[PDB]
Amino acid sequence: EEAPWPPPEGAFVGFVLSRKEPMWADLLALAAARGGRVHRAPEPYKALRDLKEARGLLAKDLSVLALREGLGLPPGDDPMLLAYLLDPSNTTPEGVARRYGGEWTEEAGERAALSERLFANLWGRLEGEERLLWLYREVERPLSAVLAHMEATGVRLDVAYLRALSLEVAEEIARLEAEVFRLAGHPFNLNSRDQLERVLFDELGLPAIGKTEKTGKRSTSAAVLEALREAHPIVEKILQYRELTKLKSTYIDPLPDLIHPRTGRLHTRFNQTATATGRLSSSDPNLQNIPVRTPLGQRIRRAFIAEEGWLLVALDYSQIELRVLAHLSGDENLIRVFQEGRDIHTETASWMFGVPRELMRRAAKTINFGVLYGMSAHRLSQELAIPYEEAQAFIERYFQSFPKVRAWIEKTLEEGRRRGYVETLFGRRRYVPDLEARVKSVREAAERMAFNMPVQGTAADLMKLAMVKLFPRLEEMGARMLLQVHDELVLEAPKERAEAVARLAKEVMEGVYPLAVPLEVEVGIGEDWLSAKE
DNA sequence: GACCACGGCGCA
DNA sequence: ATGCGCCGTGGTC
Ligand SMILES: Nc1ncnc2c1ncn2[C@H]1CC[C@@H](COP(=O)(O)OP(=O)(O)OP(=O)(O)O)O1
Ligand SMILES: [Mg+2]
Ligand code: NA
Ligand code: NA
Ligand code: NA
Ligand code: NA
Repeated sequence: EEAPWPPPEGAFVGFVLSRKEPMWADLLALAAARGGRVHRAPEPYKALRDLKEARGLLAKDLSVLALREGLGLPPGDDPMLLAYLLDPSNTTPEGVARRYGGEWTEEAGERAALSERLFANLWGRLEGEERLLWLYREVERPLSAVLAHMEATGVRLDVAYLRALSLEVAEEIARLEAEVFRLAGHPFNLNSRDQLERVLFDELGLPAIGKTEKTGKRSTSAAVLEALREAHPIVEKILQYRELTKLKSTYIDPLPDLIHPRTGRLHTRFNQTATATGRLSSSDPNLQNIPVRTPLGQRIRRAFIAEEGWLLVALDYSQIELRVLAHLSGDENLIRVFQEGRDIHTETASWMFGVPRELMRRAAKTINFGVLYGMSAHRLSQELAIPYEEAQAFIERYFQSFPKVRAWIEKTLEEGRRRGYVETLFGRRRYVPDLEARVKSVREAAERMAFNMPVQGTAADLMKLAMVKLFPRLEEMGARMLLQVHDELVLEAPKERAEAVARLAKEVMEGVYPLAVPLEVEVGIGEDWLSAKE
């Protein structure tokens, strides 16, 4: 079925890259398949100009590359998106191909023919599934195009700043290390958890708290060291060393080396079919886990800056998962809190009775989260420095204040056992087979994954939809969408329009989809990521 | 050179 | 006793 290039319109494209990252890859081959007929392009780059849309497996990748080359080529249909909506465990072409009667190879033609077959088989599986079809048409397909532009745009990084920070951090690392060696009486590789384990529990007299999952080594995790804070002066220094070496090795050092030559900016990949809940993920580099919670983290956030003459706009959905929970469960007390414009964490702790709003909120905050994950009392203790007794109680009072949440959890599990899957507000599905496992530990783990999904997944849907609606508006205002961090959006705007952009973006996000409770958005504007988050 | 399992930890 | 992706160590091929 070999015909000369070019191919008819609407043909499924197949491409081969020298590496997985579209912004860094050489385009090795380009082929298209239509009516079982395969066309292979003599010169991939030149041939790119003939396409008016990228339709096929991993379409966003080819689109990102086209944008890199100055071509306005939009991603279209992608069988990966259909498969992922059918079952979120469909995360790769290799896995998908197998499951649905194909073979993911390394040739552009075969890949183009794989795309065709796969789209047929998957689309047919989606007839009658009108809610998934809605997700595909109204969210995932348009979203892929938005993500393609975010990836091609990238974000500006202050390299000189990071270079200087690295040298300072290094100095502090050496001092902590030297001190650790002093307390240990001898040098050793502090980055080796095995060597550290012997030092702490064999050479020093320190008690071993917990063991590691796979190999049963005496754990040296932060949880363990924290609980060992005042059993010996050395552990305190090890925690500081760990924080500093984590951020230096993971962010401070690698990021400056990843700046693209043409753009002078940092380009991440927004993976659209990689999670079980419907969230995006970010990789190569991951810009969804840039530090922020510690002073040194905040200093790292400062490295992310606006282009000169522009500003960063950062928008954050307040407590979106709790709000989704209020809607899903219908809990009146919970809904009331939000509709009255109250702050749940300050309200939730108010039910340490006798205080409308005086007491630490980070406890009520720790609790609310613990509810989302199925956290047990024993965990609240370590995560609150509170005796096991006062933890188990804190949890019971919660389900008294918010009864319908428990009812919703129970109902979600029961339905999940029935149908074999649970679903988001919009109908996104996750299959959770182990709900009927006969080992309690396995069964209950499955239950936590099961009831968390509708909460995490609805919040993901709301944000995705918000991005879809917001993107066209930004273009008209001459603004850029840069990053998404699950419940946050980071935009780039010309200094003069930043304020106007902030108003608009905020409103679009808050109105994305009216629920039983309002969606509130914190918005900030600044020269860098740190100052943009108020 | 590439890849692996593990423990560990950054963010939502 | 939620969801990700990346790091160094210790290791194979
Ligand atoms: N330590 C932690 N453990 C688990 N999940 C966490 C977490 N920190 C954040 N998350 C996830 C779970 C939900 C989300 C919470 O985001 P915020 O941290 O900003 O807390 P918010 O609800 O906004 O309270 P406010 O900011 O008003 O004090 O991030
Ligand atoms: Mg917040
Ligand atoms: Na499955
Ligand atoms: Na990509
Ligand atoms: Na997955
Ligand atoms: Na990688």
